[PDB]
Amino acid sequence: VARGLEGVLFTESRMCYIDGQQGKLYYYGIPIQELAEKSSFEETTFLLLHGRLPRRQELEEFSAALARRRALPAHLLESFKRYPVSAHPMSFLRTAVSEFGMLDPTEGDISREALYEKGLDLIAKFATIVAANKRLKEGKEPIPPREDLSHAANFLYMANGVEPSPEQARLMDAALILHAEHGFNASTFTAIAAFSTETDLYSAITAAVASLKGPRHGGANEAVMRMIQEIGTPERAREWVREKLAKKERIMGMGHRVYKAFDPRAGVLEKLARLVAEKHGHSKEYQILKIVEEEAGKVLNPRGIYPNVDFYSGVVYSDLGFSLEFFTPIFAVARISGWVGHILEYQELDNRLLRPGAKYVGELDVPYVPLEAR
Amino acid sequence: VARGLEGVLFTESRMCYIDGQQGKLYYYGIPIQELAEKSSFEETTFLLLHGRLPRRQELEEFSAALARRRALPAHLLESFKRYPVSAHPMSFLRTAVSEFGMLDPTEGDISREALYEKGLDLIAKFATIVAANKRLKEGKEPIPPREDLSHAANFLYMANGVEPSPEQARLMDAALILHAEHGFNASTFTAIAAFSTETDLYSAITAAVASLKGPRHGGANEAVMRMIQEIGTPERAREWVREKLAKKERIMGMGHRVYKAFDPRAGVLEKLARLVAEKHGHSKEYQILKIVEEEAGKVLNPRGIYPNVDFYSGVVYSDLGFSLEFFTPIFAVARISGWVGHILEYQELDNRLLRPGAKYVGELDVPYVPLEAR
Repeated sequence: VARGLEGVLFTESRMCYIDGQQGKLYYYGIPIQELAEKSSFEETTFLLLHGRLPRRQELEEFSAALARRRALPAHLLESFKRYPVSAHPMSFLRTAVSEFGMLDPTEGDISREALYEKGLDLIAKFATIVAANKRLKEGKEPIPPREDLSHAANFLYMANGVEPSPEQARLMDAALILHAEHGFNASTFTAIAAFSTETDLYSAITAAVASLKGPRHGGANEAVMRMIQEIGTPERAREWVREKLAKKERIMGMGHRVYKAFDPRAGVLEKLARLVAEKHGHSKEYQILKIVEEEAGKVLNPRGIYPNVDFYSGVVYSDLGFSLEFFTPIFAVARISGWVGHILEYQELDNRLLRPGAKYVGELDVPYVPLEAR
Repeated sequence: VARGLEGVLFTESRMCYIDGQQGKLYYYGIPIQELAEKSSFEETTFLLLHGRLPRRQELEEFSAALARRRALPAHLLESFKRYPVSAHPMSFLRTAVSEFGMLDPTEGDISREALYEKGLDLIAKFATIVAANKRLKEGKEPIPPREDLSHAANFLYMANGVEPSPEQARLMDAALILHAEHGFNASTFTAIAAFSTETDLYSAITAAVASLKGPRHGGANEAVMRMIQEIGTPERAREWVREKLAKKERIMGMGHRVYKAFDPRAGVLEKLARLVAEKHGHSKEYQILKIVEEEAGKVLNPRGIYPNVDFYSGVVYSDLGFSLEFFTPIFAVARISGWVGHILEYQELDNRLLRPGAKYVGELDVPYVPLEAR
């Protein structure tokens, strides 16, 4: 019995190479650090769906294609008015994707080309859905997308009601690129497991959202923000760290389960976060984070325990206007590209129905006892 | 690489024993034939959730508990008014479960007891959701549940607007018992894969519905009904069969991928279907089916190729008032009990995050080529 399917390889892939021991992460062979620094969510999405970087003309048309698809149908925006505002944002997203599928006249078409086109629609619309949820949570109206803005800049615009600075847009753009893909994690696997019966794309993506909503996957930066809230103020941060280390207690965001050395995604984000802080000001959360980074680093750096991407992303989203409950939704806004890419790849290279089993340890030949005899 | 996870055992279970070669199917050790003939959907559901048959008092209270939970909240019934009536019934169900979760004040509670209680709520409500969809497809209003009727009888009542005869109720009751559980098939596995991140029950069940919607799982009787429609009339059935056999072409519903001999679920259903036909009349579909059964049987029976449960269930549902597009939804109305039982069991016996992987066959050290150089 292969508990948790640990060590089990069930298919082949060309999408994501992960070497946790050496700190390497590639998207179709290209290092994530290069993409986060030089690419855009649109270009990286093209890479994840096509397997190669786009030529200039291809990128322009691709970005425009996504931009035109950002707006949600009026039918869905109307439904959002009654979606419980008190509900978990991931449940809002889960329902939105499912209901949206009902509006597709050819919802069940799963030809490669149909999956690709419906996929572009979902990639463009995810940011709009999440931003709408945020606006409604604030008692405000969702904001129509601005096609002149990039996917990342428009996401911030629709979420906050104001166009972000170039620095803020670049920070969010990098964050999305950094979380767009990560191999066969739980949500990507669930998407494939669902798609293996040849169900429609909305069904597979709804299953992915359902998986991602779980605390065991896609919620790492929540623990870091909870730590920051526990610290409360910058003035107590340094002392808090000392006490934690003295008690041999773990510091959230330090070290990683997969990346034994450096998390290849952390560096670019830390730098861009600094640039935003220097232009827009250092938030209370940012100040606390930097003190923890420095004080904890004095002891952890020599031990090879470095801050990972989750150590920075939560503060980044907070600084960009988002609350903790929207962290996983933002993760989904990025990961939808990886999910679509994985569905296209699985269909192309494997496409088999998944048929795992379980070792039977139950009983046999148990009698159907008459009701009165029990 | 274990393609399709074929032959891979990832956990242990006591719920369902399947011996396809010998035609055996047990629910917690009890033969399915016994349950289909002597049990009720309520009692079999108790068995699937508790691991044992209920005592008289337990069964009475359990059945009453489910009955009280059949009614859907007004908020959801209101939302149903705008759900696209043209949409796939499984997409309607997928969305209903997801939206319903948003109404649960403690949606994310996954303690064993919470999963059980929320599970009872979904088991009771699934029939109501599907019946509502059917009514709306007919331009009619959903019908409030009648707590005095059994789960199966009430399902027919809410779907057709009239209380079924004892024969019809017993037929549907048996059909539900027969499809309530079947080990680690695709939808049950997807439910577990999603739940492995400790996401909420609605998320896991929505993922299960997404999986079940696919044509590769839970749609076997559709092919049989399509065959019947192709035949058109009873007068052409016998000749149609001869031509098919002469061309060495397969007869839908004959033989089974798993059950090499008898499908242990077929016998009880065939008998109850006959009793309904004898009291309410033989439909065109039933007449065609019986002619196919007899004519094809002359050649297939000696070869050990017998009609399976899917050969009868489609006609059964049609005779009970349902269209082909509602066959899988009915399957879900029954399977929800197995899904909930599986989530409870997985949590109790394993509860591990699933972490399968893929063999990397992609490229490494691919350069991030400047835009103009592509």
